[PDB]
Amino acid sequence: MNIFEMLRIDEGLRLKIYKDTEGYYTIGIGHLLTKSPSLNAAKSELDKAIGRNTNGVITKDEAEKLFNQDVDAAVRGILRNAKMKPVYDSMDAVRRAAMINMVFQMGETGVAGFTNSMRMMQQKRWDEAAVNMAKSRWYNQTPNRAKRVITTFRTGTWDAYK
Ligand SMILES: [Cl-]
Ligand SMILES: [Cl-]
Repeated sequence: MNIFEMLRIDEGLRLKIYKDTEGYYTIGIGHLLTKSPSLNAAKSELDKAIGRNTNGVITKDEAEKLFNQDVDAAVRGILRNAKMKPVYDSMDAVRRAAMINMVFQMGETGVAGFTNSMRMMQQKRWDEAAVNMAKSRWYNQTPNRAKRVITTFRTGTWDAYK
């Protein structure tokens, strides 16, 4: 188990434009194309990303290429963030994967309202942070996923994924 398998379980794999759980256009392994209601807009973003006239459809290889880039950008976003970097550095590898999953799903922006949980996490108060994290829109909207991620932080093991 690793970050790639972990997120691939959480996001699934789709080769045609689809609406995520927030109603946004997405494709591949959770790659958000656009927050706009416009599908054409979404199709243009897709072509731009892939480098061709996709017609709203990509192959498995293109999906995987997007996913590599996105996981790479999530990490780097953490590291560049002044408030995140230190939490991230204080953690073991498993818990770091949990942090990358959340950044992947919600952006540096969404993860940033998790300040309190993060400070507990820094202090290694796992059970408490798990509880606080559950008090969120995030847990409310995608509970099964949220649960998997929270156990992961809580335990520091891959159990919720095995
Ligand atoms: Cl892109
Ligand atoms: Cl869910």
